[PDB]
Amino acid sequence: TTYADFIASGRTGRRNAIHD
Amino acid sequence: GKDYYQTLGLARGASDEEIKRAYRRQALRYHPDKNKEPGAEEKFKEIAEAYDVLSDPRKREIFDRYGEEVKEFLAKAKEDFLKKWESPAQNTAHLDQFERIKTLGTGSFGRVMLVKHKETGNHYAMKILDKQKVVKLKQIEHTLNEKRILQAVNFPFLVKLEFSFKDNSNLYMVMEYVPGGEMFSHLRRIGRFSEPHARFYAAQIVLTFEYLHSLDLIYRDLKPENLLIDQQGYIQVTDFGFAKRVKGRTWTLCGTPEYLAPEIILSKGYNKAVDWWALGVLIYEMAAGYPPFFADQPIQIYEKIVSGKVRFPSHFSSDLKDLLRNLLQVDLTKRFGNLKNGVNDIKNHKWFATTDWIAIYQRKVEAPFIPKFKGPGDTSNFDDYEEEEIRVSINEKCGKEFSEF
Ligand SMILES: NCCNC(=O)C1=CN(c2ncnc3[nH]ccc23)CCS1
Repeated sequence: TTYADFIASGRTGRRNAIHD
Repeated sequence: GKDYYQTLGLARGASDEEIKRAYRRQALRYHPDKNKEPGAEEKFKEIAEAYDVLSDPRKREIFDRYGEEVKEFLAKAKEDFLKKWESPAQNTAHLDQFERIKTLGTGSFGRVMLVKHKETGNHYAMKILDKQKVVKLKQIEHTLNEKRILQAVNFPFLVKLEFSFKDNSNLYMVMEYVPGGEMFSHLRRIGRFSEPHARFYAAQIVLTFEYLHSLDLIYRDLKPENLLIDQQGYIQVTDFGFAKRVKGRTWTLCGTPEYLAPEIILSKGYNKAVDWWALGVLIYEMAAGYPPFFADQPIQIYEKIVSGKVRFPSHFSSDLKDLLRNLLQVDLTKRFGNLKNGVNDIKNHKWFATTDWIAIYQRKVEAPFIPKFKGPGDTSNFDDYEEEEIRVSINEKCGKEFSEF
């Protein structure tokens, strides 16, 4: 569900990491 | 994995007449004519299963044997880890020895490059990190843990750290060069992994997490970007930037938003259970082709995660949804891998009953997908990157905060 929403989210490429 | 003695509630090496006494006891507790709570019926068959084995003296023989062997494998693994843990490898090479070819990927830490050692003639993969982008993060710590841990661990699915050294501008980690590409690229290209396809990958992670947890190590950054496919089509975990050795609870907020377990997002502390949460996300993203929790921006991903409302696609078997429902559990007293039966709850799940655990470890199962090997040192299962030359300054930067390397 919402695969086209996944593409619209802009978070489909290699995701960077949080480090806090 | 099955733990027959715990089902009956007895110590190993109990007397066969206490095995009989234990069985008739637990059998009365979960009897269908006596207890009707929905879980009792399957603990009843599991109590019968434990007795069928422990009373047949030749089957208690095979089971007691496979157990001491596990005890020795865990004790020899732990032995290997601690000696290399406290006696780590340093300055085992120098950049002059390696000829740089192609950038295989680029990350916030630094670059990973295909290199050929000139003497040995072998190909390796070098991770270059700039001490000046990392002394700023204040996560010198996370990169020190990555060196100490990667040297000192051994498993068919962890990548092997052959050489490590440092110069004035950077730190270097040379590693076995996995050529099949990142799972990330394959998954995105296809869009989806088939359920049997995902199960294969999932199983090696359960085995790796079992290993790594047995050593009191949390891995803390499971994602397809961090999983590489070797030539036998199997999995090489390749990024340990966030792995820490932990007793009790730890508190750093780190890893990758989509894969952060709820308890990390909340100021509450956390432990190895977060890697089991991540596995559920990993299985989900492989089967669906998208993670269970996205949004334009991390804060709204954190919000979707803590809600614990998941939606599954129309495909997705019933056992898949039951497994993720147990992995993606906000309740730490209900999430598989954290319960009394530990990894067995995952190993013995209905979505896995078709998977030969030992054959996975010995890599004797045929892999649902083998990459096209094009000859030693091909880089075409990797994307092409803009090549930035290595600069070393006249002066050694951050010589102190990276004393241990
Ligand atoms: N999110 C950061 C995690 N990414 C990585 O570690 C990468 C490693 N790459 C490797 N390619 C081939 N062989 C290899 N051996 C060890 C690493 C390695 C590809 C580039 S990205």
